[PDB]
Amino acid sequence: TPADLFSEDAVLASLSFSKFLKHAKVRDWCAQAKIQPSMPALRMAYNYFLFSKVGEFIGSEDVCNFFVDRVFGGVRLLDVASVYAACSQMNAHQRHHICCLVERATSSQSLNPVWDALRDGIISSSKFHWAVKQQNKIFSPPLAFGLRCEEVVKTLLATLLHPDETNCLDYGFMQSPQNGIFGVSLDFAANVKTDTGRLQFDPNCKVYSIKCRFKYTFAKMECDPIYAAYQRLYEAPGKLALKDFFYSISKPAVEYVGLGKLPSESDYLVAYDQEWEACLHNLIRECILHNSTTESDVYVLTDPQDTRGQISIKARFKANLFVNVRHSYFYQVLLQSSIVEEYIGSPKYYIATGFFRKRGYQDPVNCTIGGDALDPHVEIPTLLIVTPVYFPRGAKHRLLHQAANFWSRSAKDTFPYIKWDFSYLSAN
RNA sequence: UCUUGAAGCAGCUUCCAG
Repeated sequence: TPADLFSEDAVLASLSFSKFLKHAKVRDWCAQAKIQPSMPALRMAYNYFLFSKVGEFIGSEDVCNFFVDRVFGGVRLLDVASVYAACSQMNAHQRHHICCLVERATSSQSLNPVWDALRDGIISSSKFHWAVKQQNKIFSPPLAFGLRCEEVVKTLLATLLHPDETNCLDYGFMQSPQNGIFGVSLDFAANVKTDTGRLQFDPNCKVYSIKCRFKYTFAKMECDPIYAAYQRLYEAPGKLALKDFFYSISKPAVEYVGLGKLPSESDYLVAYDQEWEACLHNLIRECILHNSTTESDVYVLTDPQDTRGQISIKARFKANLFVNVRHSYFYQVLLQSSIVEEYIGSPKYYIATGFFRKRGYQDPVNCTIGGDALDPHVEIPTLLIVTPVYFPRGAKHRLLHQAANFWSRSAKDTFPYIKWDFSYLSAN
């Protein structure tokens, strides 16, 4: 059914910013000579019509209450023109407040179809690398990672790394209040504070990017090459034991780089030290300089077959493994770091990677990750590698610019009728 | 039917060769 956001009444995902901009009423509005739509003003306007329809259904009508009782001055504005004019008059504290309400309204990581309509027309953390590469879209007119990976590694971080600090597992969609052309979601964040007032980001916190490599998913069999390397690591955890574990497969997660000699889009980890030898250019060089100092944190998890189901840190050590600044993950965490900074006005960012093993017949049915239980269908976690990510300001600014120009070019090509005013956007 | 090329959201997936 044709989902109309200007009406008075799956199909919830078809309430896009693309559908809003392509709509006849908006098309007739842009047709006037005086009309020069700016960003984030049009995005903020779209956010009203989206929540005037979805808001009542999804329970909380807080987004529209702020828009009407503080942005429209009690008036329940109905037409595009009035809503845009009121939205263009919004101050930064007001745009930020709407963005937070939207984030709390979409606090269900990836189960609401609102999330689907919200992502469209925005450069998301995942999609960021593609946008900076300038490759083809932004405007478009399964759980084999959520349950199987994210959940497991999240619980691992929640109960083993930060079981003392107050943490937040599920974050909503964080649209950029400064531009409205960027939007991220946080996998996990630890040591967070709450107002009165909802959640608030503190520069003394750690934001995690939960990703995991099932390349190393081995089976407890004498023959198995990965299992052989893991056993050596389990009863002797160290820098050298990790090297055997990583080079136990044909396409490894670690890569050797000469004198900062440039890596490849192979994987997320990279090592510059001798012991790991196995067999825009300038922007890459600037990033390598910043990431080659802080070591990766490696967690060897206890075997539930040996520790009566209780998975905990058997041993923890440091590895000279750094983030691949060419790989997607770096750019994904870059965009996320940029929006966190915006919602503030710094937190430490990391890539938490899980390493597993197949569940055997002799493995306990009921397993516990510190305090909370593990699903009997999912694979057993054996290792956790926490990699710090550092972003040089100059490089971060240069990249966000390239992506913004790509958004500017695509939005002007996809929507020819809209007399876009990117002079207002030029600030961010 | 597998491993070595390449390509994209994590494993798979999409085009090959031998």
